[PDB]
Formats: sequence, C-alpha cells, structure tokens
Amino acid sequence: ENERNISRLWRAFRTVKEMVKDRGYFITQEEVELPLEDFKAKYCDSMGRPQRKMMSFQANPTEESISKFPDMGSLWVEFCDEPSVGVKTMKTFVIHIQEKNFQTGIFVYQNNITPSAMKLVPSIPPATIETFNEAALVVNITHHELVPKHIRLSSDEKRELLKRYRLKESQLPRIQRADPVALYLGLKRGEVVKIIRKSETSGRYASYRICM
Amino acid sequence: LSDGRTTERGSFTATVNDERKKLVHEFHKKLLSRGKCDNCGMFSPKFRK
Amino acid sequence: MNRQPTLHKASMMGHKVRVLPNEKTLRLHYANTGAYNADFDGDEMNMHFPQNENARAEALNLANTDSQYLTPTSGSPVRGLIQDHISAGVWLTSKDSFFTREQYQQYIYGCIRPEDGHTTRSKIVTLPPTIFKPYPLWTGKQIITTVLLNVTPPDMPGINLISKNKIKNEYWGKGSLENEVLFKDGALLCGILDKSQYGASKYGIVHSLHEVYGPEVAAKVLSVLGRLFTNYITATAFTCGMDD
Amino acid sequence: DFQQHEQIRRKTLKEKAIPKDQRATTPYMTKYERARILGTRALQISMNAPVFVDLEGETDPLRIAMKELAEKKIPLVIRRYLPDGSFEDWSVEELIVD
Amino acid sequence: SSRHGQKGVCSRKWPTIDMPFSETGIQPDIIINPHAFPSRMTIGMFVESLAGKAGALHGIAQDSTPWIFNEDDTPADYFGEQLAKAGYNYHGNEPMYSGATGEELRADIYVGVVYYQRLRHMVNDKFQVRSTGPVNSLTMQPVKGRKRHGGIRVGEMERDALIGHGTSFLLQ
Amino acid sequence: LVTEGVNFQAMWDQEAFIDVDGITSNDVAAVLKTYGVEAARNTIVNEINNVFSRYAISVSFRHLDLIADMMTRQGTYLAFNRQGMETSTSSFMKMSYETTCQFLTKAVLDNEREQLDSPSARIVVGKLNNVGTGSFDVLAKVPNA
Amino acid sequence: GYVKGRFYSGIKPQEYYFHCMAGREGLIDTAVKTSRSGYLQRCLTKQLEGVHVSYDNSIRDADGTLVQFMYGGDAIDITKESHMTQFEFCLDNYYALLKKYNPSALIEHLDVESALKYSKKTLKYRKKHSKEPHYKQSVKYDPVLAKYNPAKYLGSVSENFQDKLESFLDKNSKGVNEKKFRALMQLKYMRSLINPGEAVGIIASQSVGEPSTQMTLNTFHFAGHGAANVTLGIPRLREIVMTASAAIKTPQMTLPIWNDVSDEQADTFCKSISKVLLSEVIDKVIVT
Amino acid sequence: RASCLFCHHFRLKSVEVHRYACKLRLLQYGLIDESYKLDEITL
Amino acid sequence: KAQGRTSGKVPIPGVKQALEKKEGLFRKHMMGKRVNYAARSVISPDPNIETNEIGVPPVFAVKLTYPEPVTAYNIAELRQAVINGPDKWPGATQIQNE
DNA sequence: CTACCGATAAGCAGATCTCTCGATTGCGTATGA
DNA sequence: TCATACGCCTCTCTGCTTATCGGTAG
RNA sequence: UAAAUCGAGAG
Ligand SMILES: [Mg+2]
Ligand SMILES: [Zn+2]
Repeated sequence: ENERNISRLWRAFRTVKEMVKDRGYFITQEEVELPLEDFKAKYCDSMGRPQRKMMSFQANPTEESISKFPDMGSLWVEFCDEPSVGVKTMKTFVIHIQEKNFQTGIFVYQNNITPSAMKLVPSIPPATIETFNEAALVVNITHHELVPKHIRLSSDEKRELLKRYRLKESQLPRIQRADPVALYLGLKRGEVVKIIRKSETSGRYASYRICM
Repeated sequence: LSDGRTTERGSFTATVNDERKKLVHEFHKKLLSRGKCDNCGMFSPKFRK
Repeated sequence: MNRQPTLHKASMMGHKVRVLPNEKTLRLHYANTGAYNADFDGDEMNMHFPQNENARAEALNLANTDSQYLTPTSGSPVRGLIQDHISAGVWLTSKDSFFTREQYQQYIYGCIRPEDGHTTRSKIVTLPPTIFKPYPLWTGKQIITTVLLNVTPPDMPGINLISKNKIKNEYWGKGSLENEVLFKDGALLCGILDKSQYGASKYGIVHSLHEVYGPEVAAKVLSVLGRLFTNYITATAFTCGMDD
Repeated sequence: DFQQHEQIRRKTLKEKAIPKDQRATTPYMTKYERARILGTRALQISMNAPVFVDLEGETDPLRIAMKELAEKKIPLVIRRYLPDGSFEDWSVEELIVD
Repeated sequence: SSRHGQKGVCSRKWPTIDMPFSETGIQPDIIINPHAFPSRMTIGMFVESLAGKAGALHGIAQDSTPWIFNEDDTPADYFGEQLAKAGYNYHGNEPMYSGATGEELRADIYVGVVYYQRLRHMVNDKFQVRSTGPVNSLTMQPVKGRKRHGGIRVGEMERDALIGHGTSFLLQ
Repeated sequence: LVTEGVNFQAMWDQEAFIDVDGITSNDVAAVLKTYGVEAARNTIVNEINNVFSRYAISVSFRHLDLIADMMTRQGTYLAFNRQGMETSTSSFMKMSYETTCQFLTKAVLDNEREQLDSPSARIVVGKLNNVGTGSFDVLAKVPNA
Repeated sequence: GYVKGRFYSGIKPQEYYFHCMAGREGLIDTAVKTSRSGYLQRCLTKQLEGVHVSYDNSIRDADGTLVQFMYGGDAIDITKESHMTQFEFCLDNYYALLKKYNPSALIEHLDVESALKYSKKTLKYRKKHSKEPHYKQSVKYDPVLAKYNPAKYLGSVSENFQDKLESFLDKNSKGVNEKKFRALMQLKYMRSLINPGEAVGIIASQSVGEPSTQMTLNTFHFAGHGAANVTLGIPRLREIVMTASAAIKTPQMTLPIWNDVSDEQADTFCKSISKVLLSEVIDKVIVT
Repeated sequence: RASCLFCHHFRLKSVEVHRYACKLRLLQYGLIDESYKLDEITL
Repeated sequence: KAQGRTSGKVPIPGVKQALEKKEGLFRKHMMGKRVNYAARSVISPDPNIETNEIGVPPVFAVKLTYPEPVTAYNIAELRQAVINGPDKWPGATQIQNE
C-alpha cells in the first residue's frame, strides 16, 4: 500500500520533470531516471513517508530555449501535502509566485481542488498558473505510440509558416486548450504547434495545429 | 487592422463561428439563469408558454 | 452515361458516340459493366448530351472512360473483358492452338483494322511462323504477340512483363510452365491470358500496357483484344454440356 | 466621385498579384487546365476568332484547339488562384504538357 | 425466359445464315450463353434440354415432377439411353458448323429443346427521350413523366459524382 | 489483453503486467479526452480501417486520413451530421443538408453573409464551381497598339 | 441441414426444404443490403463537397480552412500510385518509360540539386537516428516535402518511397546504371502527383461510402465457444462517423503485455481484473 | 423571458452586458486571443 | 404547429413544409433538376464498338441536337445537314439565327 | 439556515437512389325547391 | 315533399431541453 | 396537363 503510493508519487514526479524538460527548461537525466533505492534513501522518513514539501523545485530556461523564445521566464512547482486542497494553502503559493517573480506556475494536488481556485488562478498577469493531479500523471502521455511528437513552434517560425502558406491564425487546424497534450506543452493560446505524424503511406510528415 | 492581421471587413472563419456560437449560447443561458434583477432590484415575473 | 444510383465516380463517364442505324436501344461495350456496376438485366441508363464546347472538351478529357481505368478507392483497375473473352483467351493461348497462314492473317485483320486507325503503321506487319516444315504453322501466343506489336506505338520497345495466372501448373500436365506469364520485348512466350491478365485484376498485361503507353493505348488494346476474342469465338465456339 | 472606388480595387488587385519571380506552383499544365483551355479555345474558334494554325479540312473546333496546343500557339493566359485570393499568371507557352 | 428463372433480353436478331447450323440442318432459334450456368447452377435446364430432345425425337412426353429420379436413376443417364436409341449423342451434344467460317467447331455443341415463355415487360415501355418541351410553372424545369415528354433527373448523387470528376462545366 | 470497457486510469497503476505505452482503445471520445486530438485522429483512422479489414474492401489511407482530419478539424471529435455542421461559414450547404428552418433562422438572425465559396452555394446561385476546372481563370492575350 | 445431394443428381425433399430456406435468407439479406447505405454516403459527400487540393498542394475547404498540409503526407495521385513500387517492372521497361517521360524537356523548368542534397542530408540524418524512442526524436531537418514543392524540385519524395527505393537499389544489383534509374524514378514520382484541383473531398466521401453499400449481415456471425463480438459494418461506421457516439455499444481497449509474462501469472491477473457480481457466487437463496 | 419589466434591462447585471458586448465586438474582427485576454481586466 | 383536428381529410402543408424535407424545394429543384437534351433507354451489349463509344439508335440520333455555329470551315458539313433535314440522319432541326 | 451547482429522468426533436404503370378522391347538414 | 352549397369531420436509433433532487459556499 | 393516397412493380 505505502510502497504503491510512493511508486505512484515517484512516477508523477518523473512525468513532471519530463514535462518541464519538454517545455524547455534545464533538466538533466538525473532527477528523471531516479531509481527506487535512491528515492527511498532521499525522500523518506524513518518509516518512509512521502514528505512532499521538499519535492518542490524551480525551472530555469536553457540557453537554447532563451535563444528560441527571448521572453521565456521562470517556472515554479509545489506538491500539496494535505489530501485535499486548502484555500490558504493555495493563497500562499499564489502570493509566492509573484513574490519570487516567476513567469509561470505549475500546481499539483492530490485528489480534488476547491472551485474557488478555478475562479482565482487566472488573476495575476502576465504570470500563468496551471494545475495538475497526481493520479493523472502516473504515466506520461507523450510516450504513447498513437501520440505523435508535439513540439512548440516559435513566433518567427509561425510568421514564416503563415507567410509561406498565406494563412490566418484562424484558418489553421485548431487544437483545444483542454487536451492533455496542450496542457503538457503549456501552450499559450495563439501559438502554432508542430506535429510529426508517422504516416503509414508517407513515413514522416509534419503538420501544424494552433491552440485557440 | 494596421499590420494586416484583419481587414476592416472582419475575419469570419470556422473557429470564430464556433466561439460566437459558444459565447452567445452561454450568455443567453446565463440570462435565463437567475430571477432577481440586479440592476434596479425591482424584479419582474417571468412568462410561460 | 449514368446508371443510377451513381454511387461513385465511374458510374458517370463520357463515351464517344457511334450511330448504329439498326436498333432502338443503346449499345454499350462489355468493359463498362464492371465500372458501372450495371448489368444487362434490362437496365436502363441515362444519356446526357452536353451542348457547349467547354462541356464537350471537359467530358472528352477529364470524364472520358479511358482516363477512368483505375478506381480511386484503392488503385485497382475497373475495366477489362469479363465472361466469354476470358475463356476464349484461355483456349487461344494454349499450346494446341496452331493456325495456318489463312487463320493467322484473318484473325489479325479481324481486329487490327487500320482504316479506322487501330494501328499506327500504314501496313500490318506479321511474324515468321513458329514452324516452317512440313507447312507453316503459327500459334495463338503469336497472335497475341503480333496484336500487341501492331497496336503498340513504333519507335518504342515492347513490354517486359513477368506475371502469373489463376491456372495452376499441375492442371496442364507434368513439367508444364503455363502458370507463369512471360513477356520479352513485346512478345508472349509463356502462360495463358486468363482473368488475371485482362479485367479487374491488378498487375496484368493490360495494366502494364496502360502504365507504359498511357491510357489511350490501353483502351485500344482492350478494344482490339475484345474484338479478336469475339471473331475467334465464332470460328471455334465455346460450349458447356451435361458431360462436363 | 468614382476614383476612390476604383483606386482601392486596383491596389487590392495589385496586392494579390504574385510576382513572376516567385511563383512556386506546378510548372506543368494540369489536366483540368488542359481541358478548360482546349474548351475555351474551341469556343473562340467557333465564334470566328482568328486562327494562325493551318487547317487540313478539319471541322471540329476541339480538334483544331488540340492541334494548336500540340504545336503550342494558344493565345491564352492562365490565372492560377491561391486560396487567399493571390493569383499567379503563367502562360501556355511556358507551360509543359503532361 | 425458360422455366428455371433464366431471364434474358434479345440482344440481336441473328440472321439465319450467320446462325450456326448443325449436321442435320437444324439451326437453333435461341442461344443461351453457357457462362450463366456455373453461377446459377440450374442443372434442371440442362436435364430439360436433353429430355425435351428425346421427347421430340420419339414423339412422347416425359414427366418432370420433382423426386422421381434418385442417385441410382440419374435423369442424365435415363434420357441419354433414349437419345442413344434415337441415334443422337448420348451426352446430348451435337456436331455443329459455324455459319460464317463454315468449318466444324472445336467441340460438339450442346443442343436441345426447352420450354420458353415470353414476358410481359416490353422494351417500348422503358423508352424515353427529350430534347425540349413542356416546363414547370413555378420552377421553369422539365416536367416529370414519360408520356409528358419530361426530362430525366440529375439528382444529388449524380451532381456529387459530376463534382468528383473535377468537371465543373459539365455540372453547370 | 483486451477488456470489455474503456477506462485508461485503471491499468495505469498495474505497470508490471501491462506495457501502458501501447494502450489503444475501441473508443474515440475517451481517446480524444485523455490523449489529445492527434491520438483521436490516429484511432479514428485505425477504427475506420479495421472495419474494412473484416468485409475486406481495401481502401487507400489517403481517404481515411482526410476523413479523420476533417472529423478533428476543430480539435474535438466532430461528426458528419447536423449536430456537428453549424460551425461553417456558408449556411447554404447546411440548409441544403437538412433542417432548413433551423439554419435559416440562425443565418438571418446574425446577418450571416455567404461569400459563395462552397459548391452548393455556387450551384444555388448558379455560378461556375470552384473545384477542378473552375479553380482558376483564363485570360486572353491581345496584341493591341 | 447438411445435404449430401448434388445439383447434377438431385436432392431429397428435406434437403430441398433446407435449400429453399437458405435461399429465402439470401433473398431477404439482398434487400437489406440494397437499402443500407444512402444516408452515410449523402452526409459524407455533403460535408466534403468543397475540400480540394489547392495550388500549394495543400487540401483545404472552399472556405480556406486547412485540413491537411500534404495530401496523405506525399501528394501522389492514387490512380497513379500503381507502379511506383514495382521496381523490377520499372527497371525492365526503363527505355520505354524514359521515352514516355522525355527527361530532356523537363530541365529548363526544374531544379534538382538543392532538393537532392537536402533529401540526402535528411536520409543520412534519419539513418543515424533510426533506433530510439519516438518521443526523443528531436527533428532538426523536417521531411523534404515541408519546404521544397514536390512538383517543382526534383528529388523531393516521401520518406517511405525514398527508403524503399534505396533498399531496392541496395539489394538488387541490376546496360543501365543506378544513377539514371534513380533520376527516372524521381521524375516518375514528380509526374505522379495529384493535380491542384482534384475534388479530393468527393473522392474520399465516395471511397468511404460506396464500399459501404456492399456490407450487410454477412457470414461474420461467430458462436464457436465465446468471443467479444464488437460491432462492425455500417452500424459501426455510422457510430464512428455519423453520430460520434461517446457511449458506443462495445467499448474495449488493447493492453500489450511484457514478453516476460507467460500464460500463467497473466490468467490470474485477468481473473483479478475482471468484474465479479454478487449473483455470480450465490448458488441460490432459501427465503423462509 | 430574461428581462425586467420595471427597469427594462436584462435580469443579469449591467456590467456583464458590457463585458459580452466588448467581447463580441472584439472577436468579430477575429482577435480571438484578445477576446479571452480582455477578461483579465477585472481588478 | 396547427392545432385542432378530429377527423379532417388532409393537413395542408405550409411554406416551411415546402423547403424542409426531401420533397422540399432545395433537395428536389436546386441540388438536382430535370435536364434538356437527354435520353434514357435500355442498354444492349455490343463487342463491336471500341470500348469508348456508345451505340446510339437512330431514334435517339434524330431527336438530340447540338447547336453548332456556322463558320468558314463548317459551312459545307452544316449545309449538308440542313439539306438533309430533321428526318434524314445526319441532319438539322433548328436554324437559330444570330 | 439557504442560495448556487450539477446529476439523473422524462419528454422533445429528428433520422433510419432513379423510374414506369394502374387505381383512387367524405360525411353531415341545412334550409331553399 | 327533399338537392346542392357550406361546415366541418397495435413490437427503432441518435442527439437536445428542461424539471427535480442530492452536494456545497455565504 | 393538375395535385395528393393505395396497389403492381422495374433496375
Ligand atoms: Mg443491373
Ligand atoms: Zn430591473
């Protein structure tokens, strides 16, 4: 029971690190391929409690990410210890996001979150706050065979593509803002995405969707 | 308009039509939602069919 | 022409017009039945007559029957002879089929009529007989070879094709190689032309002729083969009976 | 009174016109384009348009137009339409048949 | 049609000279294509052919109620005995010569007499042609009806197919 | 192993027995909601192709790919009926399709203007179509002085 | 129902009765199969009547809304896709094929070197990057179809076609050289491109609906000992396309298993994961 | 149905009225991202 | 929407009923109309036409017409058709002036 | 304590290719003859 | 007695839409 | 010459 819960928490942590790396922040192969023995040596008590308070971390952009996106900011995460979501437990996080001046904020809860946060999360521009669930990140979705390689496409490339095909942002195929892929990519609406489909009759061919 | 992103005639495509329908339907549904008029307080009786 | 319901594209082609001053019904070749999914079950099909040169040229080039050789559903062919021409080919391309000079020349001219432009060269060219003594004797495969060589445009090499047919080797005797169809520079050297060579069968001789010489040559080859297997079937008819 | 109406349309028309140096469409003449050009040329000949190709007693305008295209003297200019409204202007002479 | 559900439209009136003639001088009046039988499996027609041939030869009538023969009294053999006694081929075949080449065909042709019944559904009732004529009042379109000299309908399926060819002037 | 109902999160816990990297389902809406648009498109193509394996009429994947990309052209599992049809610029084709009263009311209420793009609208008006031969224009070159 | 008779020697009356019964079943099914396709065909073609390939080789509705950038990722006409895989046939007929194509007249309006070099670079890149997880494939060079117009730059071909051509030229060693054959095959790929203007939407609608007319209550009715028996045929097609039902009749999923899990330690997992109702363990009840 | 007899306005608030008016006016020009970003003017 | 019927004889259809169903004006008179210059009859097979022609009986060939315009090269053939007249194929039925 | 939000259950609304022939067309009633 | 013009005279699938009853904020 | 309903139907 406890070992299963720890394994699930671990897998969620691995998915979070992989999603940050895919988004484009400096992440190594360590803290992603963290073994069970190391996890139980580090993130465990005298009996093996999750102690998720120290699981939080920051994400800074890579040099390549800065070159591609000059406006890419910092990221913050926090894992709630309590089973539910506390109103003040989210107020402290939301004030800390602006206190440390983080451009993006990622939040993870255990089971459910009070509807008031839904009304309150999009309140501090230009900072963006997103929320995820521990049991919804047990396994990554980008590793699935049907899911192609989604890669965010830069503003310069977006202008180049629109000029090449003589298009508008509205005329592209549209991808919703609630898919597990767009949430995984942290794709702000208005940004064109790039998809590498493994077509059966053409091998590799690229298609572009826009989140809107 | 200035940078050519949309001519003065407006851009009516499938996605803007979708958003128009969603927003208008939700806005009408919210109109039909409550019963007390929070503009003057003097609420009025609804109509049946 | 259109055979309702017009389920897919081929159910509405554009045919050329031939005015036969005998009958009171529309006359249609057999290659179109498979495409139209039509019958001769007393089927009645429409016949639209376009009236402006735009529509005339548009039906003659885009909607014409030759260009509709392969259905866009899966790329398989949809034209080709069907029922008695197939058995006529099986009988004519066998080894027993030997024709004298009379039969060879008559069979060739019965289908390579040059006055209508079936062949390119102004003179029908023939082939040396496969047997010289005691008396000249051609073969049915030689008939097929010279038909192809006379409809295939000149200044171009013949088809090099290797294929198969539905008839197994063991049904032709022992050590026979009739199950395999072989071509070499526009000459038939092995095997028989069953359904797997003309008709709705992929990778056939007519299919390869289409892909090599365009669709018009394939249509002419199909028409010529249909005419040949019709004239040959009157000389030696094919029949079935109770003894079978 | 009318100039403001006219000038705005010519600017828009000149805007969509793709320059000759940067037309990136198919160099070949498509089957649809062949059919349309043949039909329109045949219609012109039927309406007594002048023809510079000799006729060997032919009576079918469609065959006359096909002969013209084969010898490549059709006095027609295509106008390929891009979806946005931009148009490129190829000519039959520089087009390649099949 | 015969008495075994074998439809057929008269494709052509074959002249008697071009008609294939037999050894006895009998030119058949009806040709049925042999390729029909392998899919239809109407062996009753094949049996009836030689049974009728034997009946016409011997001036008798053979009953054809179902379930008179069996595995050991095959009708083919039973009527072949009568045909052989009459002097024709035991299998019902019959030597035949082409009416154009005049030469004997490759194999003896299966010939007999079968009961053939005409059908009520004629051809002139299916005839129709329209160039111009009466039009509707509220739509200015050709009227509906064969007797009314009305046109045929190019419906939704025909319109969509005409689009699919890429043909547009045809659609117009 | 094949189940009798769709719930992806059930076997996500049991990593030992199932390689969760290849969980493909007979459902489409669940795939769209839990795996994004593109996985839904892939499963649409797969489930419209495997219906042609049994009852074997092989069909080229280009048609199936076009069908899937039209079904998921708005990022959601649309449909080829009146419930997934109103999201179109030209209402002539919608009212020709069905529910003429329903679509005409919406079309006139918001003063929706048809630009004559769809073939059906061109047919109704009586203009040369835009697909194929009518996808371009022809200009006559005249040598004036 | 098992009849030992043959149509040559007749059938006993009971066998005749059974044969008539089967014929009646067939006669009913014929009417049903004739009736069961029109709505699907009509709705598909009504929806797709406009989408057509543009002059940029991108298919998009008459409005302008894109559906795919490349027609299937390759933009080769299906009617001409027949003999672009028959390498042996093409090699054998090389001379006739070349005389038909006339490569001499297809140079002044064509560019070869840029597309060929880019395709070679991409090919060697994927050769270096073939064996690895798909999500790790950070694309640096997108497929050549992305930038170079396949109808304007010789050598711009799909990754599948290029791979097959290279594999054939590697395995089979034939007087014609591999270079001229490759040039002719690339010219063949260029010539077999779907023309801008094809009513691709109508083509797709017909290719999906017209074969649907040929499906009915066929022989696929299995009752051997037990199976899942998912929906199929035009009911399933209507569910998939017409209604987009989120509550399909037989929803199920595929679960791949690790290669170290045998029939045992997997059957018990199946039994444990299966649903068990209270009624399935109660033999009976004795209500007093 | 969703109206007030006395004040003769919608039974919803008069600030949601202008919110939706501005949203529709801005989205009519195809500025979708701006339409959703307008809701951030809340204070 | 009409209310009130006990026995009646027929509910009269309204304007909306004239444009709604398959029998409505749309699907019956705009997506497809009856056509001029078109025939319909039974098809009989003929292995003597080159798989791209059709066998038009003379009863069809005396009704369907094409409006060929007269010109400097079609004058002889069209004059012959006019002289033949509407009964003798090939022939002319109407001479449409300018 | 009581207003707001969803979660069923019942009702509402709408779906399940061409053509040719033939046949047919309401009772109830109420006053001017 | 009695004729034609007025007056009516019981064996299928998908949604969408609204009513009513559980839970939570203040 | 209409228009609707029912029967026989043909592919
Ligand atoms: Mg038929
Ligand atoms: Zn008020």
